[PDB]
Amino acid sequence: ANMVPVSVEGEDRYVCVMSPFQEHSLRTSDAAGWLEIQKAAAAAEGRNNPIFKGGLGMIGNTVLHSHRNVVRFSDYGAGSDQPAARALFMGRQAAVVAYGTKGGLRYDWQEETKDYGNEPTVASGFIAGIKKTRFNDRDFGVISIDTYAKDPNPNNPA
Amino acid sequence: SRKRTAHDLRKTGRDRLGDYFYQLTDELFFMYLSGARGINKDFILPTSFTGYA
Amino acid sequence: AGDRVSFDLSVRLRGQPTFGDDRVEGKEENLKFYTDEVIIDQVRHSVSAGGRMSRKRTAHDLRKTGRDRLGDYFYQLTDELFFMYLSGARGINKDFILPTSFTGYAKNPFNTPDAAHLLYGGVATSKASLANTDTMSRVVIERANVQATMMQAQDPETANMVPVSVEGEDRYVCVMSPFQEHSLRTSDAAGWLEIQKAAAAAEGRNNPIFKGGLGMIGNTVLHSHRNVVRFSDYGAGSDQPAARALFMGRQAAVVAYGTKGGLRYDWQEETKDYGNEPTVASGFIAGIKKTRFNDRDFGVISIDTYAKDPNPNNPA
Amino acid sequence: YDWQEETKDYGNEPTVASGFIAGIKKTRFNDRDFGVISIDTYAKDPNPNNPA
Amino acid sequence: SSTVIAFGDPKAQKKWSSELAVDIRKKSYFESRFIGTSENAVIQRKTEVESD
Amino acid sequence: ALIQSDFAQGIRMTPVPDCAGDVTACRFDITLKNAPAAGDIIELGVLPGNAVPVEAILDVDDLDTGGAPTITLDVGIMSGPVGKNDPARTCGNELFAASTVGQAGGVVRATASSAFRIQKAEDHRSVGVKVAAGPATGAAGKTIALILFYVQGTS
Amino acid sequence: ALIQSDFAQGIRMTPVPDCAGDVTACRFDITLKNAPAAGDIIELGVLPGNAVPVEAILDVDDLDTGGAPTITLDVGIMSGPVGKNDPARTCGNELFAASTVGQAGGVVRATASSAFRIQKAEDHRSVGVKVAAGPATGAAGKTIALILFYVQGTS
Amino acid sequence: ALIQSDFAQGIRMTPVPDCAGDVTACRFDITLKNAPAAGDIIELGVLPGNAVPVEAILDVDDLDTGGAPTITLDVGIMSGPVGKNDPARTCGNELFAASTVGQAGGVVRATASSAFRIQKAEDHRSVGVKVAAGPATGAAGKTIALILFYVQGTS
Repeated sequence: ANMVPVSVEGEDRYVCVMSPFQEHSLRTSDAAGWLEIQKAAAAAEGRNNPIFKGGLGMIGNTVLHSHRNVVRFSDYGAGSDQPAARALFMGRQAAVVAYGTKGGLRYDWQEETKDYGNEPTVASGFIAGIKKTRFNDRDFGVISIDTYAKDPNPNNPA
Repeated sequence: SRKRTAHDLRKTGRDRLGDYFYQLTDELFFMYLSGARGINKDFILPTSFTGYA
Repeated sequence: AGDRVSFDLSVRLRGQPTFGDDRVEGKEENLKFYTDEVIIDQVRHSVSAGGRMSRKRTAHDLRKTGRDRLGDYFYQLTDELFFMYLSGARGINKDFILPTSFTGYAKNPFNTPDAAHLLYGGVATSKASLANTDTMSRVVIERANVQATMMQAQDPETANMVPVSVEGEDRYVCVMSPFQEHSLRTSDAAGWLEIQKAAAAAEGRNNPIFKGGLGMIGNTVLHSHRNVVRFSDYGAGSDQPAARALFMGRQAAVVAYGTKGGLRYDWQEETKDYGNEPTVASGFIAGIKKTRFNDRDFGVISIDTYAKDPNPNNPA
Repeated sequence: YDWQEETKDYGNEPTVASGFIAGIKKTRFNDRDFGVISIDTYAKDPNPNNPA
Repeated sequence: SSTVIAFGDPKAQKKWSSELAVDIRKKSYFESRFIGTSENAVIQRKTEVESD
Repeated sequence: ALIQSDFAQGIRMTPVPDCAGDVTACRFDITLKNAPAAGDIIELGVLPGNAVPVEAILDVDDLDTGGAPTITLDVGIMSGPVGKNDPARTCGNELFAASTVGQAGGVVRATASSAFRIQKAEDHRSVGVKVAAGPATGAAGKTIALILFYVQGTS
Repeated sequence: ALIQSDFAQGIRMTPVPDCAGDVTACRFDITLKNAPAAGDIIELGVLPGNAVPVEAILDVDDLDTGGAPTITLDVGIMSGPVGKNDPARTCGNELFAASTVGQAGGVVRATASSAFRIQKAEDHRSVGVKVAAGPATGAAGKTIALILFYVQGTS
Repeated sequence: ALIQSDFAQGIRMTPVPDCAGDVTACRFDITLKNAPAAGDIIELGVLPGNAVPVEAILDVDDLDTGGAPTITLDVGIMSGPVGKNDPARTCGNELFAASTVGQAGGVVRATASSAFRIQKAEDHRSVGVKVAAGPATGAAGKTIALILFYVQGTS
């Protein structure tokens, strides 16, 4: 089933999500073409280009974003050592959630005193389920872009 | 254990649960939309995880 | 009354939630707290507008000049103390007042940044691997931004660095040794010249190449200032210069002034030798520490590039 | 005293619990007691019939 | 000599600060923008079991 | 080497008893994705603050495969903070003195006289296995897991 | 002799589970003064009214330092109320019969089938230890301790 | 060339007495970066305005080691200004004519009669160590420490 653009940004654009390792790979390499096009755009409009003032602009008609909690694998590669990531490419019903409590997500706060007033306890939880929509045996609305994203700072303990 | 500290622990506990569930629900979304739990730390759920319902 | 201040950090929760209908009245979190101490001390100095004859063989009164010199001296001393703690070590910086063998202020010692907050220029892994290609470049500050973002995603024990209200809103400030700025704006491998030449193609004479210093790069307001620590023992066989750019964000360091309403310079006056050598001495009561919760510092990433004296005619 | 009442086993056994928050120490400056002299005399109970 | 209270002497008072430093929450991505009840949403929510 | 394992960290939680004398047990298990060496400290689980072990059951798979095995596991309280990773922390022999469980897969319960006399402490001490004898020829990804019953409110 | 522990006198406390089934344990211990002798009864502790043993753990020191030690501890339920000081009170051999522990340090657990079959009664029965055989020769400050697990809502 | 210590450059202040004939001391020291050589003039510290030395204690840490050491120190008062980097300033043998210390680690005291006969001059002057003879092998990082006693009001 063909994907459809989602109207969460602008009007009918695919939304693509990146791990900031891949963001750095785009922003600091001449081989990831983003630098050339954005240098040209900066020449058209200076001190407002994404080179100086933030994250990536649109490449094609796909709004590009970056977020920390994007899955990163450490077993890809011939020797099972090359780090890698899995950038998403979302659109329309990428996944559905059944909240099953009431209109919207409602955390159920509860307070219980363990011992005669000693040790007050605050406990809460939601009752909801998630799944990525899979019709037949193929995904419906997500394209898992799966690149090689190395730690740009080798000093990190990892 | 709360008289040995001027910072009330009940209000901080409530705030920490709020942010913890915020972080957990976002993390769960990104886990399911990507189709795998990687070797990514900073995740509440462990390395070896396969669904939750 | 008290010579120390203790402040607390409340880290996040890291426990696995209990799915299903499994009872959870027993398994409960234990909130973890972190602490750090700022010790106060007294720092005073004395200027000597000395001599009764020495104040007559000169047309200028010397007491007023001594007072003004003391004011300027305390100005630059507090500034360089700030840059010395935010950088974590003393190098060979010669204009600094304090001697090259400096270790502490009030037993709140120098703390070298860990492996997580220590970013090297180019490709490098230790202080003994710098070379001529590890100069500070646009790539390096972008790596600093990536570290400031996914520091937790690599170390699950540190804390997020968050921006400061500089210029407009929410930008990391990156202080720079004035040799690193030259390495950027006078080299093509640094990568700053190409993008700023494009910007100049957009704006004629207001580009940073012609009419000022460095500009923002990825929402990272770059500044340059003299008082940035500059080492001289880096390199494979030592005797290679270096620097420490500071990548600041919120509570980088704490200051505990020991007198009411901020630091108060109290000048004390005493005269020696039956009325000769009038001397003025003053000093503040303060103490400064780089916030180090757990064993991982909290606000600054120390970019540790290689920066050489541009003009070799300087006296060593 | 902070009286606290709690019921156990579906309300079968009502219980009362309370307790103060306090600590007691004899003033011990250096290693010498500040204001107490303890006298270790011989205290033999006069009556023998008293159990133990 | 001269009195020195020195460092680490049980006379040396210490003041604890009341302000809390908090490791702020990671900014969530899948906010209310993406999650919607309509067809045009990256994350759809199904209200078929919220009340049944 | 100090091997942190889930329970010692904040990942998996150990339950407080609540009430007094209520026997409480959790299973502190480790998947040793490495081969035990001559000297190791394996921080299995967290004995929660102000609680004493009443009964300790050591469940362990086969650690040694070579002939005439000599692996000995010493289970004891290791003093320090809850989960600070330093090699300075050292355990003792309280819940177990010198266990034969390492030679072949099996379960041996607490039989030391001093196992049941552990004293209280207001902070979360940790329980640590030290392999006090040579692993010999053997070992792989295996499991060691003690099941200690601790009660709060003891006197 | 009726050397009674702190629990019998009520000085210390014995726990009661709130709900039916919660295994509860308290360490019944006495630091007995003098020496063990033939026929003395040590009243270690009291199991609460509605309660049956679920597992009994007895740990002792060396209650005799001699050649060919022959001390045999017997523990069981006693007849009279908890606090009444009457030598006309007898124990049984229910939890441990001729436990033969005390010649070495040792730790012993319930072995006889009658240990787990104890019947409940509404009043606070008292668990006492009787030294059956002779104490061999010599023991001054060695302690005897018994740990009981009991549930309250058995059927 | 002139190797300046912290005292000459003005980084580290030097003490002056506030009384007539009040003995004042300061540890004029320098840490030697690279190795000493023949003809090296080390400007240790500044002698204050009207003061004259009254006892000088020189201590060095085994400058040359090696074998058959030949090093010999020579300290005195330089004619130049306080801290000018002029390589034409000379050192006289006023205090120590030939210290012969630094051949082996040790401490020597002023012995030549000229040490206590220095005349006052209204301007500051810099006390400078001159290595008269080149050192065998030599060492880097060894410190030169001069302890100078001066009185500020002599006649």
